[PDB]
Amino acid sequence: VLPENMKRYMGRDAQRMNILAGRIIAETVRSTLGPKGMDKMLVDDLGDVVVTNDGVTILREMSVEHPAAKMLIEVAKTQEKEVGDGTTTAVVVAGELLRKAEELLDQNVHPTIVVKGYQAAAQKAQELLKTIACEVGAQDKEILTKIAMTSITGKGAEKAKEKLAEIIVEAVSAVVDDEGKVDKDLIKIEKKSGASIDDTELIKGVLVDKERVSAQMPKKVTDAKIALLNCAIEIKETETDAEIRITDPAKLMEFIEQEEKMLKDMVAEIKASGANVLFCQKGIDDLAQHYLAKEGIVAARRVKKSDMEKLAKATGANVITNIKDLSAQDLGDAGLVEERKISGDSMIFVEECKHPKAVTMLIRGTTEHVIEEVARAVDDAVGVVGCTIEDGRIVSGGGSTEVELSMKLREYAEGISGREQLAVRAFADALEVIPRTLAENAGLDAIEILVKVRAAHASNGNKCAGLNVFTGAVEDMCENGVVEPLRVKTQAIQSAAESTEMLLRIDDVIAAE
Amino acid sequence: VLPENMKRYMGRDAQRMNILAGRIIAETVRSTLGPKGMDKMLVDDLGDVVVTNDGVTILREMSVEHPAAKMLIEVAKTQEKEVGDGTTTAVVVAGELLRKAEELLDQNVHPTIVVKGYQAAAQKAQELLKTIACEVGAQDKEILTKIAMTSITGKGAEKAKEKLAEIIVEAVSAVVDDEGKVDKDLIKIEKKSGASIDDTELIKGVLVDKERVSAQMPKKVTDAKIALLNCAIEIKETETDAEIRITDPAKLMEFIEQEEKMLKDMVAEIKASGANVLFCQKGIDDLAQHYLAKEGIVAARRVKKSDMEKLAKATGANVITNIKDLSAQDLGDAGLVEERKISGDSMIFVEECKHPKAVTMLIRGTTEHVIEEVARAVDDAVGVVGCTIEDGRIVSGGGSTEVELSMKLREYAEGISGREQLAVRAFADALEVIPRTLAENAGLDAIEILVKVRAAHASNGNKCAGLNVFTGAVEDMCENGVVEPLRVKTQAIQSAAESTEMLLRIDDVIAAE
Repeated sequence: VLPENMKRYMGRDAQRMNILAGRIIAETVRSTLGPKGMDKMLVDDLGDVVVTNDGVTILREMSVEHPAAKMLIEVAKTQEKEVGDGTTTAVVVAGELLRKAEELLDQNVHPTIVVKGYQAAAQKAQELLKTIACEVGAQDKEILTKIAMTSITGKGAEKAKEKLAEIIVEAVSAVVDDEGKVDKDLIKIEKKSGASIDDTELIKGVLVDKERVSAQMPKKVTDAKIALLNCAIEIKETETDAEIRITDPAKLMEFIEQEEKMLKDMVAEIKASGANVLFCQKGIDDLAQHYLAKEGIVAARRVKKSDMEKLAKATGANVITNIKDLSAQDLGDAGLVEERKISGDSMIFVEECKHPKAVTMLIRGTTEHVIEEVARAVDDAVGVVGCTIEDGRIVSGGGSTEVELSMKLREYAEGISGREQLAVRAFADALEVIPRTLAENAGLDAIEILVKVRAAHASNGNKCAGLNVFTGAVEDMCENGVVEPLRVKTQAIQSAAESTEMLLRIDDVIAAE
Repeated sequence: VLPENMKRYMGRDAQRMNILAGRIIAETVRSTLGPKGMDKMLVDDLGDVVVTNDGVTILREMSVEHPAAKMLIEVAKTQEKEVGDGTTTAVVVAGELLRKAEELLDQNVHPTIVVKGYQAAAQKAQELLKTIACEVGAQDKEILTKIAMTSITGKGAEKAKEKLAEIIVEAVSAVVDDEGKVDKDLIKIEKKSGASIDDTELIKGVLVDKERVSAQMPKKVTDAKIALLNCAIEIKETETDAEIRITDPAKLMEFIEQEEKMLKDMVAEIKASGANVLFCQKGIDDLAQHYLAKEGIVAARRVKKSDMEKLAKATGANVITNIKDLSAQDLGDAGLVEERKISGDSMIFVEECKHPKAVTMLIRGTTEHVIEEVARAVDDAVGVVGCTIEDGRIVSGGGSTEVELSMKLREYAEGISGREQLAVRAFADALEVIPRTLAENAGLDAIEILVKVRAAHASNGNKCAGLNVFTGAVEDMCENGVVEPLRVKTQAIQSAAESTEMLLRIDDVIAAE
């Protein structure tokens, strides 16, 4: 029936082969999983080198032969399209989940039961997460400082964790407005090597990496009135083609003086507004700079269009098209506009804004690489503070959730009884991989840590436990402000289970040669 | 350095390959392990068929290619030479033990620790077995009947388990003499299809499958005096070559009458002893049968030399070489010697012996195959009764030992602490394979049974639990007389651990191509 050369596996042979292939891949990528996960270096037959942690990338680049291994590759791609993250997690968890599930099959527990038990326990797991979650004041000063400081600790920047935690909480709180949605676009990160980390600071305003275009401009302006124009301050010309037809010598002068008046009127109007700072999107003719300078007006030219819009938002200036439309109500306020040297380079500071909706955090450090990591550290601190502001729920980490779930699910298992309890029992036992690889990747005794932690948790409670990989001992997770959003864990479970259910649904595998 | 063609694996690659090969073999044979283990049919390239359960045989016959698989074959052979049994057990247990041990290696627990923890827990396991063992009266009538009856139940012969349990306990108790060593050689098993199992019985004597050689012999003898001779009752001749040299006609008669007297004197002497039964090892001339018959003496000829010795032991007759040495003190006693037809065939019954040291259990049944299985059933009942008579210790089965050990070892683990506790913890977790495969091979829910049993055991106690595969529910193991010798379990652990220690000691594998 089939072309000679085609190969086929069926029943328990199809199952054995498929599972085994998937498992081996899982063992290959699992070494990247987690905060303490490491990376791989893949050098193709051409010499190109890729160093990554991404499961898809590793699997996409490698050259697989086995059909069963090629079919699993599709799983990794669908995981990326659907959810984005959890590629490595889903493969590793899916493998163990399938392995433990097959142990039930060998016991003669119908796969419809195993899959149902997992579904049921998985849905109940989300409820338990919502139940054990510790509710907090979204804008609580003290707890916020713990989130911030907890992130900063264990990094080069820890030397000034107190000041940094302060500025970070304040920056988010300012731009968030209501309680709350945050747009991290209103918090700029400028990093310039020089000084130390102690010099880092928050600026309730903006730090632009530009200079005052002309030398003759004032070096200091107080109570500045900033103007934001996007139209070029040049001699406008009609869209329709035009040309002057001179017929008398009197006109040679007539037109020259006409263009001079137009140019002077332009500049004169800007001054008439009371503006002492002007940001133009297009060009500024040299002569215009000269008059601007003589009027003690500070000007900037050739500003990016996207920057013109960021400048409007930050400074609170209204972009006007026609000068005719400009009014005092369109002017923005800055408490201070000053030229400062930072690591020698000249930069402009717009600081002491009344109630800025965009702030900048100028980072200092003894090295480029240092300020880069400090920037990453803050990107996270803003992130986690944002998570708590939108979802006033927090939860202990160090695999505390999975332990709570394992306990309660075991009791629930007993309530249900029958074969279905075995399926719910296996789900609870499967959850232990998290604790297992947390301490394994950390280089802690996985067996001993789990025994000590679980015991300590059962005694001291929920907010007096977890694993502290840094000190290698139980602690107070709450006191140490070591918390993550519930959404992290909830979404992880959801996407993870939906992938496992797809695999569990397959009862027939037909792979061509 | 090495000849091109040679292949080498080292470090974690040598370890991965070796473990994996061993594991796959273990999965192949594990389906035979246990009371509910099944058999395999192996048909070589020649057509020969072997159906066995033996691990060595299966592995010896199969044609392996992989060097690592060939090296494991040596394990199976050494297991046979050293201990005999536990070939399949040792391979299967050794595989899982190695797998669980490698999980510790990945956690960075020095293999010297893992091996030590197993050794320590294994030695402690033997102590715990001696501690939990329930001591009983070696010759307790009632408990003995439970051992007997428990064996018989669930077999074709169960219809008469009460009578059979009675005869079996009595047979062993009689031949054991002191308390106690038993020689199963004193309990003969004769099986002849015909009648039913209800007709089975014990005979305090012997049942020989022979006939009375001559028709004219008495058909019934009371208070019989049995003689056991090994010398032939013929005309003796000198070792040195001799010949009669007749020189007178008077001698032709002289010698004839001389040989007649010698022959008559022989026979006359036997009668003179008061013997009415005679067992001769060699031949009996027809004329001798005639006189023996006329004297109402029963005789048997051409008896096996080994049978002559069994006849001496059983009947309590003393084998004499020269008739001159025979005396009344050499005579044996039998309460009855009678010819009976059993399934038509004629057999001799030596029954109603005073205090027989050898008994026979005549088995009846509607089929040959039935009486054969009944014989096996008794061979076991005698065995287990023998185990209890020599070691007045018994213990609950159904994996009760391993559960007790798992509990106590876990506490001991906590006492020791450190990494060593993880090794002792893994040993305790490894013990669960027994419960796992007991219910798996039985077709019971392995997970659910274990949960129910352990809980029930923790509540009802030690003698109110175990698994009862027959009813598929907890029971009272003691009330049901479902016990095994401690020696079974103790030796199993000892031999098993010594094989595992050999594997654990290997840190270098060098296999040629």
